[PDB]
Amino acid sequence: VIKLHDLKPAPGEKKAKTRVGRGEGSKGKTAGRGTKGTKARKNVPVM
Amino acid sequence: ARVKRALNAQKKRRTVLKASKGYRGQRSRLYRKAKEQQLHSLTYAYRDRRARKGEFRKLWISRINAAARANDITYNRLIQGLKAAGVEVDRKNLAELAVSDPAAFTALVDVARAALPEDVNAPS
Amino acid sequence: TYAIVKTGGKQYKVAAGDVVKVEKLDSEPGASVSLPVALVVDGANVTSKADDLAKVAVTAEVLEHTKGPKIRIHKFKNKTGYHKRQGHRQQLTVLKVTGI
Amino acid sequence: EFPSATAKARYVRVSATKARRVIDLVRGKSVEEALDILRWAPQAASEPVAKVIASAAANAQNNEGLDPSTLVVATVYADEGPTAKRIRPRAQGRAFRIRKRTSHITVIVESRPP
Amino acid sequence: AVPKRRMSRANTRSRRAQWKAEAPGLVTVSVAGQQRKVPRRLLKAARLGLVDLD
RNA sequence: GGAGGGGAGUGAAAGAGUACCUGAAACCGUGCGCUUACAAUCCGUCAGAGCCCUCGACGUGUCGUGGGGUGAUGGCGUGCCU
Repeated sequence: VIKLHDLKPAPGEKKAKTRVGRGEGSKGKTAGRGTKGTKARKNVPVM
Repeated sequence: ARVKRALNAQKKRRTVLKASKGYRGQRSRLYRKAKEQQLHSLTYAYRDRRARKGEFRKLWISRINAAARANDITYNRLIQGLKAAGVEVDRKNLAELAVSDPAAFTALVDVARAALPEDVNAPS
Repeated sequence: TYAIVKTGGKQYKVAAGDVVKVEKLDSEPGASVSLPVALVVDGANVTSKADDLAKVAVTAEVLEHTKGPKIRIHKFKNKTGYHKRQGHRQQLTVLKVTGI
Repeated sequence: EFPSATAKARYVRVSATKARRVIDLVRGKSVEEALDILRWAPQAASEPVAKVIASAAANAQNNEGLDPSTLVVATVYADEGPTAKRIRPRAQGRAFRIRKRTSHITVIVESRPP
Repeated sequence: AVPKRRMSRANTRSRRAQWKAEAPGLVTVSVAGQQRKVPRRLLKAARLGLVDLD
């Protein structure tokens, strides 16, 4: 008898969100932006 | 849901501060200085674990050389004679024999002298 | 009398009754093991010839399997932000020598 | 162990270090000699400490019924009490901070054999 | 000149230990019968009854 | 003198006293154990004599698959971040 606690998502259907700027272990002090520059602050337009 | 940062930080702070007991000055009281000193201490421990084998081998070599020279033989000639004779006792137990059992060290010196070639400087 | 016994790539000076920590051996506690000998010193005369050593062996009983001290490793390099925490507890066996 | 009695003066309006300077003179001495030393001590912090020591001696003599002739100042120290913050205006419009410190004085006298 | 660095605990305590008060020396005196301690500087004054003794 | 406190009480608790639930860290004391006044110390780490404490076994103190605190002395050792 399937209950409410027997419901699980499909294998690999959920993925953990990557949180940046949370220490040098995963992505720290830069959040994958490199050193300074235009791209290091806001963005660069496509056109 | 608002989350307070107390417990998560206090855990690691307690571990780091406990690991830094016995240090002098700020290095045993304040978490930041204690963490810096922890980095330095663990790096020093990692390096000294590697260097300790060489340090102890040097001490054993010194003791073996002293004991061998007490028997009128140099350390290098004694080692070459021991290697030629086939005795496989390492330097740690050689130094232990020298310190504790001088008669065994004298016998080993005799067998090393026996195993050495007649003219050590010969091109052989 | 005492002898120098090779086990686990190292040599230990032991006699009858000594307890010595040794690198892990595949033996259940309470069993018995035979180990080679690098030198025998019985009284005064010293046995050092290779074939005499091969003719003799040291029998010891395994007391228990234990673990070494906890070793903390924290690799670090300044101006880099590189850290690497790691731990290690070496496995060991406790051997009581029964005779030579 | 020895029988003993204690007294406490909390929120004494003297700084802790100044009280400690006086206190360090009467550690381990008997009650009478400590009282005379504080009486002839040339410090204004000696009056509160002498009052605490006298109160402790009276507590020992009265409530426990101990003989005052055997009393000895065993444990005595001064801690820090709440401090109030004031402001002293200074040259060129800046304002500095003035701390009005207090202290707590604890004395434990005990009866020791001659 | 301003201090370039914060003084450590050891130096601060070592120099702070020199700020202390000395215990005056007391000698006995006999006034109105009862014996009590008075500094030797005030011996004559106590004997002439010029010092208030609580 | 008061402030404050010690007895005595109320309270289940006064380690709930109108400075009052829980009472951390910084900072300041008191007591005990070790160490320190011929010594050039990123203040730690690896060896390590001595002293004190503690867990077992056997005697009267001496070792042990012991554990702790402090550590004379030797080797090594140019704080963290951008």
